[PDB]
Amino acid sequence: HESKQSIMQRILTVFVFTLLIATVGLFIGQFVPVALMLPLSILEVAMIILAFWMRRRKAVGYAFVYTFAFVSGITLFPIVSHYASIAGAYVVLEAFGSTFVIFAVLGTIGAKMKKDLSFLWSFLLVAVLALAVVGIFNIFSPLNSAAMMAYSVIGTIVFSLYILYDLNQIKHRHITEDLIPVMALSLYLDFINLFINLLRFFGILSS
Repeated sequence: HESKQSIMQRILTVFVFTLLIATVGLFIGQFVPVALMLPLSILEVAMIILAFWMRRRKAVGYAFVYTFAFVSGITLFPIVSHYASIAGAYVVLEAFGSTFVIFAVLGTIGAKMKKDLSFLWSFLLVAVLALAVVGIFNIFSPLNSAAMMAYSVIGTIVFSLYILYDLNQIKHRHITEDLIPVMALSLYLDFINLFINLLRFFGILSS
């Protein structure tokens, strides 16, 4: 019989594996010919939309989540390479570093705090959808640096709050073992979207 603790530990274990697998994917993605990379603006907003779409009470399996992590890692190279090119490759380390401690701190707080943050659910969904709208607008009417920097600040706040919220709800809600992959999937998309936002912000800032 599972405990709240074991279920949490299993979700976090899967989550860490998704990060490792995405990193392998990122490494492979460097070998994709430029003429076979999707446009930056399309990839950036695709991850936001995926963050929304994958947030369902539907039991996806480990195969989907791990494969998703592998392929999204491959497809995130053009984003990493773009911001590296305008600001140096060190900004990739900076962005990852910041994303890591933010997730680590907010996830720990969310999972340990007594307050139930469920009321945030509708606010957060609206916010991510708003980020999606702007990301789509950006495709057809490119935002300038100042606007894109402000876009990344909002996104940073939204996904940082989602990390606090997600770990909190994993503790507070009834999470069965079959929901383990989909929970880790949401954490992975929290991480990658926060990373994209911070990468973009710091990239543009030091460009």
